[PDB]
Amino acid sequence: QIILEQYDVARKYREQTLEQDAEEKIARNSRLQSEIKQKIDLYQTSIVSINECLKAMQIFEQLPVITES
Amino acid sequence: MSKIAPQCQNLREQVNQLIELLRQEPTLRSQQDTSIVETALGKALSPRF
Amino acid sequence: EIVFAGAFSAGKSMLINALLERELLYSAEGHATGTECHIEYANANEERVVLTFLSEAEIRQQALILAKYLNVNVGDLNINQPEAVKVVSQYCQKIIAEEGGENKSERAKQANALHLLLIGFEQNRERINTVQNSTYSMDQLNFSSLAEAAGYARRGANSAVLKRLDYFCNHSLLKDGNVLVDLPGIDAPVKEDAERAYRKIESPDTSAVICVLKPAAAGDMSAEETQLLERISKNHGIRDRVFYVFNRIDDTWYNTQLRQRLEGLIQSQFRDNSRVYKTSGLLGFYGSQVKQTNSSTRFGLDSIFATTIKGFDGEEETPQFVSEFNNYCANSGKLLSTAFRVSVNGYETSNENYVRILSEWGIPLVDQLIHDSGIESFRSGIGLYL
Amino acid sequence: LTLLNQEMQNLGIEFKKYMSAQINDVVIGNDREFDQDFTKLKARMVAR
Amino acid sequence: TKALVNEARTECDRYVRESPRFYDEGTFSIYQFRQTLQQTSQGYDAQAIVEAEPAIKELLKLDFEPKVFNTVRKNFRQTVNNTLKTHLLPMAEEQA
Amino acid sequence: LTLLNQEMQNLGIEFKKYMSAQINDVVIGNDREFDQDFTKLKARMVARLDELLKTFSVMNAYKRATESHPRNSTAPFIAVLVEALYYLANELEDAFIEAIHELVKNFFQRLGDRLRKVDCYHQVYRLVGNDGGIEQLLRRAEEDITKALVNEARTECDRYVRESPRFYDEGTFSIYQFRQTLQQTSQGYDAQAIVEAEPAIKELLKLDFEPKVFNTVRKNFRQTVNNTLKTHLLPMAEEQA
Amino acid sequence: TKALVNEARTECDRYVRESPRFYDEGTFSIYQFRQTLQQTSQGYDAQA
Amino acid sequence: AEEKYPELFATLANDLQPLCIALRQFYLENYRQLDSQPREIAAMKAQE
Repeated sequence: QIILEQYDVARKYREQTLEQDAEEKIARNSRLQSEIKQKIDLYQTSIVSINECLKAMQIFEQLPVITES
Repeated sequence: MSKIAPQCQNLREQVNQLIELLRQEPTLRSQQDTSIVETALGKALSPRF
Repeated sequence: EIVFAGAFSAGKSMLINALLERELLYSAEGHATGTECHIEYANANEERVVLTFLSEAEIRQQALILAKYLNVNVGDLNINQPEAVKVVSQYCQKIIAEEGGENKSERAKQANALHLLLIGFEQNRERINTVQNSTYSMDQLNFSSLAEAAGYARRGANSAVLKRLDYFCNHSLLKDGNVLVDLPGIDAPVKEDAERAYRKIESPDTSAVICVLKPAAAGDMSAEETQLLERISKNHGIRDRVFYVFNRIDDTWYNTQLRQRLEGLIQSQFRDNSRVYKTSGLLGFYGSQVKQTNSSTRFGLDSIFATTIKGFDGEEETPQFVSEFNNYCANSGKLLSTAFRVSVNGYETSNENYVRILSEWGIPLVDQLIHDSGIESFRSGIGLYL
Repeated sequence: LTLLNQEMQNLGIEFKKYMSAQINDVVIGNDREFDQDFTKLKARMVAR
Repeated sequence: TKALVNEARTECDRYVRESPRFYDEGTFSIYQFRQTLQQTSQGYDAQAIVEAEPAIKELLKLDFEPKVFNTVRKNFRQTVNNTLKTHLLPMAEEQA
Repeated sequence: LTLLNQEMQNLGIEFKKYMSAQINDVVIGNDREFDQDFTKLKARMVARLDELLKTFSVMNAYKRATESHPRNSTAPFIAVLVEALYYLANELEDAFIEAIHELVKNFFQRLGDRLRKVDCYHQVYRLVGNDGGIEQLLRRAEEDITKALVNEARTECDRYVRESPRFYDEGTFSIYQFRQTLQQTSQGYDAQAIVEAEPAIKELLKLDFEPKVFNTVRKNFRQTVNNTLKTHLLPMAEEQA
Repeated sequence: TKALVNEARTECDRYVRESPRFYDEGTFSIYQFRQTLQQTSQGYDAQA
Repeated sequence: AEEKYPELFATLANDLQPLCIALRQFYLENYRQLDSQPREIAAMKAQE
């Protein structure tokens, strides 16, 4: 009962680094998102070129990517 | 060849990029089946009957 | 501590040589019985190796076991007795001749193992202590280079009597402090060797484990491999620090059935695959070595594969690597999505076909071949993990 | 502030106790309405 | 609700299985069709089969009544109690 | 345009037919992988029962009894049997749940792998720039079926605690054997004396439990799994169509 | 007060121990459950 | 010249699509999972 009594003290003690931790986490998430975004654009260019190749002579459509949101 | 076309000059490299992306992703190597596509590509380029 | 474990002849030593781009260890079938290997970092001026020989007691033990299996009627003092050593050596030679070759039969392999054990004990008797294990360096053994010591240990008898080998060389992979420990094949004839390897992998000091798996060439999993996998999964300390490598993947590039078998097996068993890898240690290592050659040496045939290219009747035997390179260009099709337009001629020899292909294309084809081997991916993954 | 925290913990304990008491009252059969509903269930099934 | 409906559907499908009480010869034999077939049922109309309705009704009574009685009197109470006590308690803990 | 509409209708019909064929192949037993998984399930269950029972210890049951009653340092000798029953049932239920999870996930992964090859599902992406809702519905049904099966297993396993008459066979082990220990033989409150009776109670638990587990595993679980699959997937396939 | 409450708690916990007077067969045998179990208790309810 | 030669490209594409499907699904799942998290520090601190 007592240990959980003093949660305020622990938060007061961790406020000195909470901000930095949050900023670092946000940066990490944005970095990974942009990385997989770049990979997606490369894949999209490849599939676009492939589909344009086979369109000239045959009817087929490999899966593209758009509005991933 | 009657139907020889210019568009698919670089189809080679597009397929290469797809296999490279598949290899790069570790978890997706469980589904790795690149070489059926490779054999189909081989019979696509310089076709033999 | 990175420990490589798996079935005998699974390519652990060859895979290690591929990681190091160096022919340090010996990929001898039927000869690596209980020889544990350790690789450590060392300055370019501090390249050195330390060799620990099997004690006379260990030699007598394995000789007794081999004689018991081979049903040769002799005493227990044979190794010390010169005439008894000669008798057992001739008996093993007769067994090998009857079987038609050392590698032809299990009994032939064990007879040759005993034969080379006794020959090495006689040759290295001065370097073998009665009970304790004798340790020596190059300066003690008058070795002028790491290559010379590797050749000395490559000999069947020396490997038969050598217990532990600790090489030291300059490599960026070892710079961080990584120690590469190659263990005897789990399915090795010696139960003591298998137990030693199992204890080493189970040892807490083992930081990482690399399991080399045969199914890439076998089409299925051996009983010993299944037992090792079960023991690994049961061991909590190391089950979270284990990486799997499928060597000899080149066999499945042209054989579709074995390939589908491998893919189904991997999907069925290993749910997680961030720690699994597929590689061809032979092709990667040999391509790395060939990258250092030029036309004056026929791209390594006169320098790298001179030993393996000299036939008995004067005909140039095709190196296994040349044969597999021609097969890679012809049927594997991993070249089939690149700018190269390799063409294999059936009216030419394998070695000459190789010469022509690399003369026309050069080192870029070798780089593509190495990328197909995929040693770099496994190396980078393990390095990033560490 | 600490008295507020104490009160929240006591509230949680009390809610857990009440839910356990209700469920066990149903289990034992002390919930008369549930018994009525269940006997209606059985009678309807047999009649159907 | 989903768990209980799945329980009920899974338990009820076993009734279709032919229990030996469905095979009691003395009450109703299945061969009684042949008498209708042998020139008594002059056509493809199933009107003749209507004569056997009471016997098959009694046979279905014998086969089914024990199944329903056993299931309702044995399992459903325990199933409901178990589902409630195993679902609500963790939810109460998470709420706390 | 009308040909496109025709094609969509035919696609829906084909998907329904394929799903029905797969489920009925599983039901009949023609799915060899599913048979392998189910026989592994049964063998694991029997092995777990045998191993757990042959390794049972009275002291563990007494420790469980002491845990169950914090406000007393001593537990009556009878509490050993009760805690033994409850421990057996609980561990068996946990094994059931984990194995059910394994089986369901493996089956669904196999179905997904083999479903992404046929032209019926392949043709969806050609005329539509997405997959529709196949993956979402498949995952939803996965979760629902797993919940239903774990509820089935938990409900069926709790009946084992009930004392069957095979637990009361006098000739094997009488419950009154405690009195001989009590009458000055157990000079203290320590349950060390009770350890002597462990083999007889082990055999009694064998007799009581083996028929229950054998009957349940060999009779109900196969039918329960088949019924859950055939009654959950078909409506989902209709909604997908 | 603390000493006396400890005394009382320590002395009272011995009552749970089964004395032989709890095992007298002539008054009540523990096997009387089996008659209820053998088809007399048609259910899992402890009403019997 | 006319019937068979186009067929090779058709079977090539048919065999190619599955891995592209897997790549697209995996990348989209990762993107949507990453976008699920909050972006503002004020709301982020509450999670910690």
